[PDB]
Amino acid sequence: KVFGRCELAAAMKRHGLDNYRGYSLGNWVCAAKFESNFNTQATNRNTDGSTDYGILQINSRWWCNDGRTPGSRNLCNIPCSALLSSDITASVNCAKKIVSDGNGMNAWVAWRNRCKGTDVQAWIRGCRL
Repeated sequence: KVFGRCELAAAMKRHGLDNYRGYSLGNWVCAAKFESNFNTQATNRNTDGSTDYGILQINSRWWCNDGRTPGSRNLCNIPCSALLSSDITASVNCAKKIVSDGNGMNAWVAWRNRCKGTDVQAWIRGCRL
């Protein structure tokens, strides 16, 4: 499913992401925009053989099991395919563990390079939250 900007903002808010670990809602919407262009079905293969999955492009080397990333940990305890669902619950629950890991949202390259330090509030402007 390809989410609308405000539609995703509302879903993320409902799942407890607004201000989780100190990151305002605008940060999560910005990260999703640049990681997957709001598409739950996005996948991207990395040079190391791992693959990024879903709305928040969660990596198979540490977070989920895709059966083809040799020697990977499955820290969120879920198959990577679960992250491509139209229901963002699994992606949200796993993202919460990722962001608590120590590097915060810097774990997401697109957030660090395109969202960090920008006016993230613009991503939720106009939405009925």
